[PDB]
This record gives sequence, C-alpha cells and structure tokens, in this order.
Amino acid sequence: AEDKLANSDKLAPKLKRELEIIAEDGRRAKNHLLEANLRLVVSLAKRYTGRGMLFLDLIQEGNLGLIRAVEKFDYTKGYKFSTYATWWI
DNA sequence: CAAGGCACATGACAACGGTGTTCAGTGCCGCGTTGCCCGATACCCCCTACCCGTAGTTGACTGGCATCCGGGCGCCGGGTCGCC
Repeated sequence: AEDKLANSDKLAPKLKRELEIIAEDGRRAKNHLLEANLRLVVSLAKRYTGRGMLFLDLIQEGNLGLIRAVEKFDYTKGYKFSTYATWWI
C-alpha cells in the first residue's frame, strides 16, 4: 500500500486514503509484534548482563536489534519469528 | 819707548753624516668574499598487508537483580490520613 502511494503516478484520493489506512494498520501490527517480543529481547539482555553495560541499556540495544529483525522478517521462512529474531538480537 | 808687521785661532760661514721620517706606491702574505663541485635530504610516485567497519547467520529457545536491617542522631519539613 505504501509502495503504491510512494509512486508518482496519480491515484484516486479514496484509494490513496485506503492504502494509507492499510499501511497504518500494518504499523499497528508492527508495534504489536514488538511489544510481544519485548519479553524475548529482555531475556536475551539477561543473557549478556553483567559485562560492564547496564542491563536496561543492553535491553534497549537488543530492542534496536529487534526492530531491525522485524524489518527483515516475513512468513516466507517456514519458522517462528522467535527463532529468526534471536540471531539479530 | 811707541808703532807697524807676522803667527793660530776665531766669529761667523755650508755642506756632509747618519739617521729619522714621509706620503706613496706597490705589493706580501694572511684573512676573507665568492663561483663552482658534489652529497645528502625532503618528497612525489608505485606495490600490497593489515586495521576497521558493515552485514549476515533461520528446529525451538517469552520477565531479572540481589537487595536490606546492630550508624545514630537529631532536626526540618512536608506529607498524610485520622478526627470530631
């Protein structure tokens, strides 16, 4: 939807708003996924705590890795998101 | 006995002696004042070796940490909920 909106060719206004709405719903689902995986990322932050970096800082950096991973994740892989994410985390 | 005539020496007279200056010229023989000559030195090039940053890696793997009491001591000062 956002790809089609990004193109310069003219689209109908109602169709453009529908595409924007679908992209917004995708954004909402993205944040749903991130909040779901917050627990995994804090677990992996535990896994590297106590090495001179504050635990919440490690959590935040892992969260950066998490947003990267979701930005690079899709169902085309026949695996759960948990297995794929942990590498990027 | 006085006056006039000859010896030696004498007031100056220059010119040599010997030696000290003079402006004069030209060198004599030590410092320099500069053209080379090289020699080294900064400064472009090419090559590759290695430091450092970026980007993947798919069974599954979904909430942690150990705190903290034997100050001690008092006050300020505010909050905080009972009180009637």
